[PDB]
Amino acid sequence: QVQLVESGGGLVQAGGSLRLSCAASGRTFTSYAMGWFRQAPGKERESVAAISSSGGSTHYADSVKGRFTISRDNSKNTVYLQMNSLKPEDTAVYYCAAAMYGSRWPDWEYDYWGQGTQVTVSS
Amino acid sequence: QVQLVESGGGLVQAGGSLRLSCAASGRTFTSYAMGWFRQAPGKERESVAAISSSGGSTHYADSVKGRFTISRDNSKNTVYLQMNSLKPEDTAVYYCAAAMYGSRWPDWEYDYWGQGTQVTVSS
Amino acid sequence: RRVVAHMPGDIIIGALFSVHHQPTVDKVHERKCGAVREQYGIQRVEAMLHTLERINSDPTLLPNITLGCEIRDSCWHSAVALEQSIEFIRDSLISSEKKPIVGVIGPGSSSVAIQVQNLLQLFNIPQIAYSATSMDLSDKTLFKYFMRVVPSDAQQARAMVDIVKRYNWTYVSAVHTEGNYGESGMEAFKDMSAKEGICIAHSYKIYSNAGEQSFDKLLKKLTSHLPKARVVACFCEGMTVRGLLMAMRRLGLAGEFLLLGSDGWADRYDVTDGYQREAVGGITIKLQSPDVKWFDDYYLKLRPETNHRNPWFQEFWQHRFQCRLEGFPQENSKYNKTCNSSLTLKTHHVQDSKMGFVINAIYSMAYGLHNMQMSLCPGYAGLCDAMKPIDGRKLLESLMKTNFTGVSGDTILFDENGDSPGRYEIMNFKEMGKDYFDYINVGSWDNGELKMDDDEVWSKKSNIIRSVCSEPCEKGQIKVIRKGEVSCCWTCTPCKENEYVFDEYTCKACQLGSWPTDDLTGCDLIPVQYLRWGDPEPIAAVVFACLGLLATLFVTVVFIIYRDTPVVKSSSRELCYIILAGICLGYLCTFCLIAKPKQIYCYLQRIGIGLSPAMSYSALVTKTNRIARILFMSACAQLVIAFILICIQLGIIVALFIMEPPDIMHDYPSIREVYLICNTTNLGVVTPLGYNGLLILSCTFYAFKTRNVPANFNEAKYIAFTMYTTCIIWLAFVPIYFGSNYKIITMCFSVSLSATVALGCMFVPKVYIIL
Amino acid sequence: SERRVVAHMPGDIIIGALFSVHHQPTVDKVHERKCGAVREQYGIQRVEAMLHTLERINSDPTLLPNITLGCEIRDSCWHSAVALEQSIEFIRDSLISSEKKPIVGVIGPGSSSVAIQVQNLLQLFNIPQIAYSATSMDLSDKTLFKYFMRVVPSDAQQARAMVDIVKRYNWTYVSAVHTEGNYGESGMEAFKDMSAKEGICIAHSYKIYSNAGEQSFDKLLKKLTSHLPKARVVACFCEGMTVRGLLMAMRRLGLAGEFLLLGSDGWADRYDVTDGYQREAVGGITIKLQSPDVKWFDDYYLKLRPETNHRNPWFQEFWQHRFQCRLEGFPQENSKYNKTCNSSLTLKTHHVQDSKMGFVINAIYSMAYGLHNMQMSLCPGYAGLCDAMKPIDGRKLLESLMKTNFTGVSGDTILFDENGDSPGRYEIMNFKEMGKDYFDYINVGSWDNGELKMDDDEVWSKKSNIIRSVCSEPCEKGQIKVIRKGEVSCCWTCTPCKENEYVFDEYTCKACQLGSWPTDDLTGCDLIPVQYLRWGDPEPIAAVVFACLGLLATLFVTVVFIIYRDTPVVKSSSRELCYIILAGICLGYLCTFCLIAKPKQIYCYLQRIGIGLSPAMSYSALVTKTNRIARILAGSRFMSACAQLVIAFILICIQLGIIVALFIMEPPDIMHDYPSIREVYLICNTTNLGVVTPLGYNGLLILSCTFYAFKTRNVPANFNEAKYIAFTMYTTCIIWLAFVPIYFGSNYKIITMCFSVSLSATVALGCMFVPKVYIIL
Ligand SMILES: N#Cc1cccc(C(=O)Nc2cc(-c3ccccc3)nn2-c2ccccc2)c1
Ligand SMILES: N[C@@H](Cn1oc(=O)[nH]c1=O)C(=O)O
Ligand SMILES: N[C@@H](Cn1oc(=O)[nH]c1=O)C(=O)O
Repeated sequence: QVQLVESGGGLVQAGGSLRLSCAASGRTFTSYAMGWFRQAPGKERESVAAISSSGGSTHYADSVKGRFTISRDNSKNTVYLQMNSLKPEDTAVYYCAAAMYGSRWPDWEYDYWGQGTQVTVSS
Repeated sequence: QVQLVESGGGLVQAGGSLRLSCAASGRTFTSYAMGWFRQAPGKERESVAAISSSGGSTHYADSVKGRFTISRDNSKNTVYLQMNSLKPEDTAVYYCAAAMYGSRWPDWEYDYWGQGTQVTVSS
Repeated sequence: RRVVAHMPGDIIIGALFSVHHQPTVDKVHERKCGAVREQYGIQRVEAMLHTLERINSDPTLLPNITLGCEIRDSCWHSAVALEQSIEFIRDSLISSEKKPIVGVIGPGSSSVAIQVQNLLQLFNIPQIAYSATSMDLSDKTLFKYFMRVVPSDAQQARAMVDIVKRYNWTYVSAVHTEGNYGESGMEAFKDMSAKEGICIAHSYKIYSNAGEQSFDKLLKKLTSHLPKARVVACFCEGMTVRGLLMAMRRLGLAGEFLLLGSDGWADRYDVTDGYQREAVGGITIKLQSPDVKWFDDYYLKLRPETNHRNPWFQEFWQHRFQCRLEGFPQENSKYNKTCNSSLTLKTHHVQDSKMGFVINAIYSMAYGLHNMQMSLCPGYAGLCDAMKPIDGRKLLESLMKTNFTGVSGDTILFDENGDSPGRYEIMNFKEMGKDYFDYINVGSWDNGELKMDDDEVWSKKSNIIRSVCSEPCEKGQIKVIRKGEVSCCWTCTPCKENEYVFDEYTCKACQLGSWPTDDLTGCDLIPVQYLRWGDPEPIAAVVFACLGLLATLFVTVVFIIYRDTPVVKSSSRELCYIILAGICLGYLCTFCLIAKPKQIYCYLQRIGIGLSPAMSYSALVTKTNRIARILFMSACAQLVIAFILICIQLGIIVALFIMEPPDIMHDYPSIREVYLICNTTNLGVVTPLGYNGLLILSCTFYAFKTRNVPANFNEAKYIAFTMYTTCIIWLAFVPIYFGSNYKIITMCFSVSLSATVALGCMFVPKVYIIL
Repeated sequence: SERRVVAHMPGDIIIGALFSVHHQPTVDKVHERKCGAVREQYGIQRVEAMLHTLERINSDPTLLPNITLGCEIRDSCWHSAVALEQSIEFIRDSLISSEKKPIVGVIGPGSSSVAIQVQNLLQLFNIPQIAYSATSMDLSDKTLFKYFMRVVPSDAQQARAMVDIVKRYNWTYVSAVHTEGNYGESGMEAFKDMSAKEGICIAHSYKIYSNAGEQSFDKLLKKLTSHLPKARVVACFCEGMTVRGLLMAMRRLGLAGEFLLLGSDGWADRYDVTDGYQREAVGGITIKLQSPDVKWFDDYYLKLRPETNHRNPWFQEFWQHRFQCRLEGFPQENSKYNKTCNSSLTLKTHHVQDSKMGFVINAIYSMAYGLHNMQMSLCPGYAGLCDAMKPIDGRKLLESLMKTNFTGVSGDTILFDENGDSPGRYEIMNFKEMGKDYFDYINVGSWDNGELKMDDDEVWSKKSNIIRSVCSEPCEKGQIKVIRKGEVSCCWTCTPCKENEYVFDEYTCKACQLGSWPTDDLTGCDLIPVQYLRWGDPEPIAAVVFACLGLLATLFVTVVFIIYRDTPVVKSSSRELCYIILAGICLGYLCTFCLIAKPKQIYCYLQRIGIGLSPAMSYSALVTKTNRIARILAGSRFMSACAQLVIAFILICIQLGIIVALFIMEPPDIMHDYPSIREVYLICNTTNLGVVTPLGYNGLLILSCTFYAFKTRNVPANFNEAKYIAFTMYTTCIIWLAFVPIYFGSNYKIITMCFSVSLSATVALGCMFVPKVYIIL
């Protein structure tokens, strides 16, 4: 079993920057690819970014390509999402998920999910 | 470490016979000698009987000679005391103790102690 | 923390498989494994998963019960497998203060299975192996909870010894890999081989993790043992043979010597891959097991995007096809040339040559569980309370009695030591065409019977030269010696012409009088020779006597017929007749001597040579003395005096004959030949000849006085001439007789010449007077 | 199902220990893992030693100040499975914590195989382990056994010492035996290799478990006795229990004195193995590590009583087993015994201390200092445990232990090398009988740094050493070769070679060449001296005397004839022919005298010429005289009287030319020949055909002379001297015809030549000069 905890959210003005962190327990962190999800009230959940099990390759949704970056750290077992150039439509709850047995992104068959973190952008 | 529990006490008429069981939870039971103590109001706690670690060696007090019987069962880790032809002066609380690193009885160092049970005699 | 392949169920069975290569040197302390394996790593995992699914879909075997699994990675390394076994037993260890594992299948190496067995038997967990064939694992006193579906290494050693015996390779080299698999096999092989006259040049050992430098010294020593020992027995793993091939390519020794292998290098194409030229002609032995067909159908349809039970599969796709998947969770961006969607797993597909053994081990565990369930609670279909939890001892007892039918249709059943029977196959890595090599089935070994097809190996009687330290030199006289290195190594030398061979390791000389035969086994030959009539040289001498004898007859013809001569009438006729008879006897003496000097003939010969000269010379002395005395007288007195004189010679001859009896004797001059001579002492001939010396001197003494008064013609100086000629002949005969080996022809010639001169000299004046 | 008992002591840092308190399980009891009885030296002294050593360390303010040390002693029972169970118990704390106090290091066990089994598990959790008696050679490979250290050397030095011992006393046919396990196998491998290098043949090799039954030991003893009496020495590189089983088997089979077994540190000076079987072990030589006694351990130990020892859980059972008593009311009372237990019993009587005891104590200090050193680097100024060293790291502790260096209990220095070993030396002990029914171990030697020193007057107490173990006796006497049957080099059979063959190699004989003979010790074929001198030999020298007489015959006749020229007889014939014949006779006598001489080149220069010239020249006078006589009308144009001299000169010139041509055809030189192997003679070369040719010419001349004499016999002239001469010619022809054939077959060529020449010259001279000499007188 692996437990995921995400943090780093808050209130950020438009055009600012933010950094979200996702930490996982256990000792099998390096064998799971990771992904980020965004869910807004009144809508569904959409994938945002993902990274392979050993870094190397990263994938971003076309909505936030060029503004967001995703990174890993296997030494301290945590992943990072650095999100810049905030936009008013990005106010939502972010989730961190892990997968091991997927196909080409965004079909990854996730098995562990985080609690979530509220991010709101002030106009 | 062992935990000793008591059973078999209660209220009996004069001249009756009783069986008291002391059960030890935890292994290494066969490497501990056992002893029985009794305490009554207006007096002090005095030992009545004892048995060696492997059995085959039993010691009794002069008061309860010819009436009490101490026995062991190492398969189920339980030590039994049998009282026959009980007297009204034996109404007391009884305790079961485990000893190791001792000297000639009753000079034993009891590492662990039991809860104890009340025995009352009615004429 | 390594990953694990798990499948849920009611009963969980562990498994150790070598998905990755073992850690190399300088990476062994961290226990960091190498690259993925296909035949040994992943086909095993897929087969176990499919076998469990098939069992769970079978209502006959274990109805109303599902079986799970927990597959870990052993990496063909002992420490990693020990860690994974600790991971198995952690559940029981913390419960003593997740479903427990009831049994373990694997691993595949003897040196690791031993430690796994120790730790597992500490907790009463039966273990079944499919590829560990060491002989020391069949000791139930030490390894009680160990069973295997394959035989031991004793049969492999016997098969190897049978092959090397059949091909008459009596001087080989040996090499084995470290660990009890190599050591036990090599020691059994040498113990068996020492009893059939097979000698080992040297024995070596090496680790499979050894570097390139460590593999070069081994080949250097093996080359140093060339060219005699060009056959190398190998109790080695696949990696050891691979390292040997790489080393011999590095130093350029392809084709220098043949190498013989075991099941470690049986049919695996990765042992000889890119190094086929360095391994052509090698002979290997393998376990007999046909290919499982229903595994291929399941395996060849697997794709990375639909396999959700194997992470090593997603790594393996990229490793095998040398590409990187597009956006998969395990992209491994090291590669380029992204994977295609038309990459099938059925191209260049070769199946593991030990798949049936793994499947049979899994089925054996399942059948043991089924029998245990049937025995504990008969009427229930499911996990009854009488088997909650499962006792390890009861399961072990049930497993020892299990017999069933395998995937190949044979019957699997364990013996008292937990082993299972099996047979072997003989392979031969060769070249089939142009840039095309393959393993070809050649023979078989089964229950002590080895049958091998030698017409398709070497294709002709001109096979490899028998690896022999010394070539045989049984020439019939050549004697062998061993310097002291190895009994197979020897050097041999010719014997003496006199010596005869006793055995190979000894040479003895024949005794005197015999010579070794053609075969030199015995020696009884060189018979004696006489050459009495077959020798031309004596024969002519006989002629010299023969006509001479006739001449004597002439002397008898005139003297007997004519008596009117006053000179003849005055001279005594008896003396002349006596001397003529003596001359005739002297002539006949050589004829008697030449032919077959036997015992009876030699006795007459010894008397004859001393008889005729004595009496004839004695008569001459008497005649001259009577004339000198005149210048008793009756002729009767002269005859009596002559008879008395000769009786002394006869007595001396008789005394000499009595002292030395005449008999046939054998004379050995030298080793070359042996002759036969009469027993004639030197004194036996010195004494009679010396008697005539006084007789001869008497005539010389009387000759001087008779020369003063010549009467009745007669011959005065002729007696002196005869004496001088006789003395000259004797002086010539003395040195040659004692120097020459024959001493027969010389005596014959001397006596014939003496008789001839004695007859001719003193008789021709009377013949001339008569004529 | 029932846990074993552990001896624990509280502290800040806990250190484990594994000791063999009980005997190992016997066969038919290994599966249940049921141990045997308690032990005196190997099991109960070491527990108290560790407890007291930690107590002493805790009272030392200089070493690990403000830190307390605890411990846990467990029972290994000299068995791998029990020790594996106890090691799992050791590591269970950390194993649970990953998902009480942890163990930072382990001391022990005492056997190589069990140590390997424990190390394999321990190295995965980073726990350094220090051993005190596990001396296997293969435990020094840090690639496999990285967290292993020891304060004792490996057994390679023991193998070297044993090989030196067997070399010194000339054991060459020695049997071998070892015990199952890493220790015995490795040591026996090393011993086999070194013995093979040094030239020692092993009769056979055997192995056996120390847990085997009586039948196995009986079979082993029968196999060992199958090689008697050749292999009288057995190298036993085995444990104490194997040696004790061998002794029991020897007693059962009634064997004593038939073997001399040479042991190792397993049986070093322990009285356990030779109790009740002393008679079967007298004369055995063994090797032990060098370690003196510890005195404070004895002071602490000899005062322990069962009723006041509350630290050792195995002490009451120990007391009852040792004193064969039963403690009356004690909790751990065993009713198997009887007679109760006295209150005056003391542990001082019959006390013998463990022979490795100091080593054990060292293994407890070596760890402690390590920790101390670590505490001096992680927290420099602080005293006590700190956050920088909480918890203790296994790798840092291992790298600190690998660098440790201190002084031991015996005053030596303890420091590990690159393989985690420590130096040491060995003592050589001898078990013998001292008094009446009194046996003891006597120190007889030492081995250190490749140097062995022993006293040989203490072993065997005399110079009559036990019959050395040899397969074959040395029978090389300087003329005998040894040969091998291919089985064992030490076994051979010796046979003689040929008498003329000298022993070039110890395995083969070589024959000398012609003219050479082997020396006294058959080493060197010196040239055989040549015997040629014959001047003093009786046979030739006497002949020379005869020739000397002939010399007088030459001197007197010539002198008389020379001074009698006026006599008509001398004037009747030409004086030239007489002088020529006299010169020829003189030259013949001179050649006869010169024939007996050393075969020098100058001597042989004239020997060929002289042998033929003299008879040819001397008899030329005869043919000249016959021709002169026949020149007259009665004998019969060539009426010249002086024509006789020129004809003789022409004949002499022709003979000289023929001789010179023969000489030129083959020059003469001294030639050495070998008619036999032991006979060598030096004579100047002269071909038979070379000698024959001059003889033929002289024979033809003589034959021509006889024809002339026969025709001239009837003619009377010069006092009827023509009737003479003919007799001399006939005698000369007869003697020459007799000499011709006897020369070839004679074995003394020169003797025959000189005798024949002298005889011919004398006969001619006399038979031709006697009438003239008589007429002159
Ligand atoms: N002076 C002198 C002297 C010294 C020693 C020995 C002899 C002697 O006996 N000569 C001889 C005479 C005869 C003979 C034969 C037939 C008829 C008459 C005589 N034969 N031989 C003979 C001797 C040796 C070997 C061969 C033959 C003479
Ligand atoms: N019998 C071998 C098994 N084995 O070794 C290899 O290298 N391949 C393989 O199957 C062993 O016991 O180790
Ligand atoms: N060096 C031996 C230690 N040892 O073995 C015995 O039998 N006694 C003893 O001290 C070993 O390596 O095991």
